[PDB]
Amino acid sequence: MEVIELNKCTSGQSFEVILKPPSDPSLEEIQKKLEAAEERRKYQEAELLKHLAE
Amino acid sequence: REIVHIQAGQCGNQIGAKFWEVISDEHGIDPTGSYHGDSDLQLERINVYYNEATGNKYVPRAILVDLEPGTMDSVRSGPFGQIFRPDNFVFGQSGAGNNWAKGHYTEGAELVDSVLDVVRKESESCDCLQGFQLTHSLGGGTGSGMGTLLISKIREEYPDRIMNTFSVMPSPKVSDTVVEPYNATLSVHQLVENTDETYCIDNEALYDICFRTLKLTTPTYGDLNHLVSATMSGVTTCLRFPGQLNADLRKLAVNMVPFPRLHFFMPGFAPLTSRGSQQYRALTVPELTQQMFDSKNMMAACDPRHGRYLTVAAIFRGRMSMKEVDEQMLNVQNKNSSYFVEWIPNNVKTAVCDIPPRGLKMSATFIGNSTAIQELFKRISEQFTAMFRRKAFLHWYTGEGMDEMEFTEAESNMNDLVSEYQQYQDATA
Amino acid sequence: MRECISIHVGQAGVQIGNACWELYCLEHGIQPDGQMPSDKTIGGGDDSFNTFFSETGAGKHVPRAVFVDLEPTVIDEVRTGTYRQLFHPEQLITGKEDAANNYARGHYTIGKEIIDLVLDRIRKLADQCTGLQGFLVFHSFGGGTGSGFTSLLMERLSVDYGKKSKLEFSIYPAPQVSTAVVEPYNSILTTHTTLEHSDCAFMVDNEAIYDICRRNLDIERPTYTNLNRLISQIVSSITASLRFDGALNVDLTEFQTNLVPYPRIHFPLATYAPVISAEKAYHEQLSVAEITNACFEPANQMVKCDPRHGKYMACCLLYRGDVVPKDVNAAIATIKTKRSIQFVDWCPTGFKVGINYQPPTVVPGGDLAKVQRAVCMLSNTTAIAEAWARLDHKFDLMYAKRAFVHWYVGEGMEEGEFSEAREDMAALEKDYEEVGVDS
Amino acid sequence: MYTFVVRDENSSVYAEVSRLLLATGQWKRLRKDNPRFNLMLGERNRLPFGRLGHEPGLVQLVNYYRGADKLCRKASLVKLIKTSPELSESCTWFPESYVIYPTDEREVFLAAYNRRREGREGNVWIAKSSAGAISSEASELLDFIDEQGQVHVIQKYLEKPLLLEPGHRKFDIRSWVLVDHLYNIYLYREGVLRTSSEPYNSADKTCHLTNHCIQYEEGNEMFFEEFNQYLMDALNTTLENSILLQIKHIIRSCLMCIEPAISTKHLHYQSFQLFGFDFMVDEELKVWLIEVNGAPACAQKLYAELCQGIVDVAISSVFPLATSIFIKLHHH
Ligand SMILES: CC[C@]1(O)C[C@@H]2CN(CCc3c([nH]c4ccccc34)[C@@](C(=O)OC)(c3cc4c(cc3OC)N(C)[C@H]3[C@@](O)(C(=O)OC)[C@H](OC(C)=O)[C@]5(CC)C=CCN6CC[C@]43[C@@H]65)C2)C1
Ligand SMILES: CC[C@@H](/C=C(/C)[C@@H]1C[C@@H](OC)C[C@H](O)C(C)(C)[C@@]2(O)O[C@@H](C[C@H](OC)[C@@H](O)C(=O)O1)C[C@@H](OC)[C@@H]2O)CO
Ligand SMILES: C/C(=C\c1csc(C)n1)[C@H]1C[C@H]2O[C@H]2CCC[C@@H](C)[C@H](O)[C@@H](C)C(=O)C(C)(C)[C@@H](O)CC(=O)O1
Ligand SMILES: Nc1nc2c(ncn2[C@@H]2O[C@H](COP(=O)(O)OP(=O)(O)OP(=O)(O)O)[C@@H](O)[C@H]2O)c(=O)[nH]1
Ligand SMILES: Nc1ncnc2c1ncn2[C@@H]1O[C@H](COP(=O)(O)OP(=O)(O)CP(=O)(O)O)[C@@H](O)[C@H]1O
Ligand SMILES: COc1cc2c(c(OC)c1OC)-c1ccc(OC)c(=O)cc1[C@@H](NC(C)=O)CC2
Ligand SMILES: Nc1nc2c(ncn2[C@@H]2O[C@H](COP(=O)(O)OP(=O)(O)O)[C@@H](O)[C@H]2O)c(=O)[nH]1
Ligand SMILES: [Ca+2]
Ligand SMILES: [Mg+2]
Ligand SMILES: [Mg+2]
Repeated sequence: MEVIELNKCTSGQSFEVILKPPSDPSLEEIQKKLEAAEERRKYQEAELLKHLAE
Repeated sequence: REIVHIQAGQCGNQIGAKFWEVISDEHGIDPTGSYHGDSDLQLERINVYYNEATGNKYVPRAILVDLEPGTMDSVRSGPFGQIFRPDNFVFGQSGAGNNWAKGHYTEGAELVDSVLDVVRKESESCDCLQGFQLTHSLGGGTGSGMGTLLISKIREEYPDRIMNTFSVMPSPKVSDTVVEPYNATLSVHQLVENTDETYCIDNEALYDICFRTLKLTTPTYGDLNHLVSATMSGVTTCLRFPGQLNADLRKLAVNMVPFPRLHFFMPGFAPLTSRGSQQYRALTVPELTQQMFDSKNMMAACDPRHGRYLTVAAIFRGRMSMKEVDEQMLNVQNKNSSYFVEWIPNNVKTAVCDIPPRGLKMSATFIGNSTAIQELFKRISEQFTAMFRRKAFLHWYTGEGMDEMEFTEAESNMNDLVSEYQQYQDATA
Repeated sequence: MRECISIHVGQAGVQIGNACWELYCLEHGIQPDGQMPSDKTIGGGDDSFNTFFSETGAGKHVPRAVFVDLEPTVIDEVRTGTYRQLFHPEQLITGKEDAANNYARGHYTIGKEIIDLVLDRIRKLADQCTGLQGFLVFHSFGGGTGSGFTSLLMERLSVDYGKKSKLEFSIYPAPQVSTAVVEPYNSILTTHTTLEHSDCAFMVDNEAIYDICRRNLDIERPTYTNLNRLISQIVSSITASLRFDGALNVDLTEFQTNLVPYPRIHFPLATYAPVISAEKAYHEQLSVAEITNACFEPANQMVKCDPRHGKYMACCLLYRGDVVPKDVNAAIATIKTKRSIQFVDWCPTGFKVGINYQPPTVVPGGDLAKVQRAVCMLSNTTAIAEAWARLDHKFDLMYAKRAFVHWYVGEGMEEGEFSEAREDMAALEKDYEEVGVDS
Repeated sequence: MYTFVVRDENSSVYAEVSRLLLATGQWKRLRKDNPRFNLMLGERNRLPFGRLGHEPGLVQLVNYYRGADKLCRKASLVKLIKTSPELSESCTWFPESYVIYPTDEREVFLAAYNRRREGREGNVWIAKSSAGAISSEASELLDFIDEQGQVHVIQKYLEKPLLLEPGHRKFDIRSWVLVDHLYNIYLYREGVLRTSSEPYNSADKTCHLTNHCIQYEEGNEMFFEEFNQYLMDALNTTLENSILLQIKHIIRSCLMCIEPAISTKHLHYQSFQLFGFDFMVDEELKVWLIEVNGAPACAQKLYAELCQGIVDVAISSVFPLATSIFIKLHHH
């Protein structure tokens, strides 16, 4: 049981007690995924409005 | 937020009127549209169903449709009849003769655009319209044939709003007209493809409740309809009153409908107790809960014990401890867990609302999505094919321009729907 | 001067956010109108509380916060509450239609239309910063907005603010704490796509918070207000390092430095003690040894799991109040012997200790009694994988039937996203299993 | 009433217990993946402990202690006895043993081999592992552990066992222990002796291994009543004095040792478990622990009573329904 890295400040203190030694995408990418989802939605809406026109 | 309401035909206008009558009383609205309420809880969500007119007058966001004037006068001359917007009456003179083809393709064709104009005018007056609700029967001509024509047209103009119907199925116990299985089967076909949520209100079940449970020897539509308005008020509580639920129609659909075609709900209401020595007893939450789940309390004539619940929503109203309600609801599931599918965890939900219905200290409203509803569609299917086997009474419909094929593919769709319910009744994890 | 920006997303995030900022104000002496008389530097200053509050020339202290919800009901509360005067309208952002408990709707359909406005309001706040160190993001797992939109925001924040730290406070779903049946879907979806974009995530299981309230606070049916004020104590003690003069965890990057050895395994468990009921008049004062001990009893953890059957990779003890070092070492000496604390062989068996002499504040009229000393323990243990296994099982049950799947497909998500997220969770479970097994 | 589910089909003991439960008319079995269960008779391996105690409104109890495998795995038991201070590496009732990998103790074993072979002492050792259902040369045992890709324990072979007469035969003792959700340690009054029909020859793998698998008395099993009379007539002693005091003491020390690790007090679910302890008795009437079994079978005659006892103190204790064959080993 050893104590190290003792820091003392105005509002408290800190320290470490050791016990045993040891043994991204782009803006384009995101907007393509979003626009792709908008595509599938619009395609579904067209399949519905087409079936309703029949 | 805002919901636009449509009632079509005799039955639809009958129960639609009682609905506005009942919720108007709950929200403290008098028959002239003036607010005379105490709590402000009654105005928190009043805009969901009412438009605010000049002078602190609330007017129902309701559209009244019929192919004959008779019921128009009836509603207009009744309690709360003056509350409705006079522009929102759209009626004809021919009538539909209990003929689905007249409502859907011939006579209704002329009136339909007038209705869409009023529908359009109300939708544009909405801050953020969430969707539509329709009351109609399936056994007649106008509500069945023209009601479904309205659904189809409305879906084409508002393809992403929620479409919700209170649909009354026909029963030989209540009605005389031989062609009702024809009208209902054509209607069910339209409902499976163009609504998001449908409450199955079965006249066969309503009759058994009034005759067996309530001991009403001479049941009238007024008796049946007072059960429907009570249930309609109950299932819409969480739209019209705030509290603990941040829920609208879309959220309800998302959590109630696990497969697109399986959107037909089994409703129930408690309490139900015959006159009159038991009408004075105090109801306990344990009793409300047992009654709610009892098969003989269901409002679709189908034995829930024959199948499984995919999803359940239950709503309690009145003064009561939520702890009691929690424990009781969990008791029902833990003690009868085989009636709830295990591949949808925690699939029964509860909401409690403080304001109780008029006349009752407490009440419960049941919304079940159960595989046993197939019994309802089987019953109608048997009546249909018995007749259709011999093309009996077909000339009433082919004389309006319909083909036999249209009947064949309606019965076909309903038989598949039956099959689909059966396949999740035996589906396991 | 290094600032931190808090983002609160969805009902849960906004309501938990409302509880936290109230607590901060009580802890720093900021009144409901934005004034703090103890602040002698009017219009500016380089104090510790300034990492969470900016100052206006009029002497008002504004939270460095943003509130987003896709429907206005919940944010309107903040707009009319006790602390309405403390926020700027530009910090409150509401849509008109919510995600309907639907991840795909929050991420793809509604999210697309509102993401740029949120980023623009965040940008406004970053502009008022001289050393912005990163973001704290509050949100539920189960909500459509909390799962779906938060994910889009995290992806975006990496782009515009790369290299800045992002910390998460996440509400894990519990049927107890009102859950929709599709929250398991939303949870796996949002974890999978956020995993790479947050450096450290503090998970709060609504089931754990619920039981502490019923058991320790004697509350029959805990409300969100009860849950949210208890969660606020935990958040406050976790962030108290950033808002007060100290040495432990003074920068967001220290949280991963001190708590996250492996990047994917960045979900530390939080335990807190003592939770005493304010109705209790006695008020027996526990020792540092007693409260340190309580940190190793399962009933005080933020997630229900059993650390005795896992391994630690990091352990931090954060004390508030009347606590001297001599007591802490003595408590750790004992805790070691009478407890099963197995560390991974690659990490050292040890404890980082912080002490803030200022004791825990309580909301006047809340449910917690004022205490002289309290601990919050943060430990990165493999036992937390139990919560992932529970969640993955519920997912599998529904997904095997494709239940509810059409609601997400109809919003433009492809069914493949489901199994891609599920495979990631399978990998996350393999990760935990490998780090803490020996056979 | 109450609900339970069965997840280990092969269990001869819990196959029986679930029949008693149904016989009360107050229990119902509900499939396997249904989670609204009161009791789970779980599987041997990979029991999803993390899924228990999370269903709202359900007191859940499971027939296994998470963590008790440390006591029921040959390799981990030897490591537990040596590392735990309450047992000590000098623990006088466990045969000297070392864990040998085909953390390893192969260097320490050979040190204790020459220390004995030089000392001119009996150096017969047995080697085994946890993947199977004896020699005097280390050069022959270590090459065996290598021909088997499993971790093995090399344990001192008890060269001078107590023999039964007539027959000059060897045997071991099986004790059944029950631990409930409160961590009461219950010893089943009835034990069994696994006898070897073949006379013991200390210079053939049948007269040495006594378990029923490898094989006077029916089923090569003797019961405590008979064995008691034999000790009285042959050695002028009783079973309780010369054998049962040690058995009771060993059982306490092992279970008391791991209790802080596996105890479900203050946990969101409850546990119990039936254990089998295997003992040896040497010429001087000293009892040696052989192994602890986490999923034991029962003597065919004793399936009732013991199974009925499990429902009485372990299950019905937490789920009460509308003499004592156990000995409460007082501890703590
Ligand atoms: C709720 C609306 C309702 O009032 C419900 C029933 C029918 N009608 C109107 C009123 C009515 C009823 N009976 C009438 C006789 C003549 C004229 C009018 C009526 C009503 C009743 O007795 O209480 C008011 C009723 C009707 C029936 C009725 C019950 C009933 O009230 C109990 N039955 C369920 C059917 C019926 O077909 C049946 O299946 O047997 C029970 C029944 O048959 C017999 C032998 O009773 C009967 C009775 C006239 C026979 C032929 C036609 N079908 C249609 C439905 C059924 C009837 C009630 C609509
Ligand atoms: C809940 C699943 C699915 C079916 C089941 C299993 C439900 C369970 C519980 O529902 C309330 C019944 C409950 O536990 C009781 C037995 C106490 C009780 O209320 O049963 C009803 C009789 C009811 O008849 C219809 C019964 O058959 C029934 O519906 O059982 C009156 C009376 O009978 C003795 C008793 O007071 C219905 O959703
Ligand atoms: C059962 C009822 C109340 C109740 C049960 S226990 C108690 C103290 N009160 C309510 C049920 C209400 O949902 C409404 C439907 C009821 C239909 C009745 C109007 C019915 O037509 C009529 C014959 C009745 O049953 C009474 C008039 C006696 C009615 O007051 C009792 C009833 O069913 O209402
Ligand atoms: N602790 C806590 N959990 C909450 C709170 N509000 C909601 N939750 C939980 O969060 C989940 C629901 O997510 P919400 O935050 O309500 O949803 P949302 O982000 O608004 O999403 P949508 O409304 O679907 O667009 C459930 O598990 C709730 O129990 C809150 O104030 N505190
Ligand atoms: N240290 C030892 N000294 C002498 N004989 C021993 C021994 N360990 C085991 N034996 C003998 O080998 C037999 C098997 O004991 P072991 O502990 O290997 O059981 P096992 O797991 O292989 C089968 P079971 O689980 O049925 O007991 C004992 O019954 C005994 O006859
Ligand atoms: C506006 O009215 C309702 C709206 C909803 C629900 C509901 O039943 C309680 C309502 O009627 C009372 C609802 C229903 C069922 C659920 O699962 C089947 C669910 O998870 C969830 C819910 C609701 N959410 C919760 C936490 O109950 C959201 C949708
Ligand atoms: N519950 C109920 N059913 C009704 C009512 N009026 C008619 N029905 C049923 O509705 C069907 C006939 O449809 P109806 O509404 O009369 O015809 P429409 O005017 O052409 O729509 C039959 O099954 C009737 O029993 C009513 O007030 N209540
Ligand atoms: Ca200042
Ligand atoms: Mg009519
Ligand atoms: Mg929301």
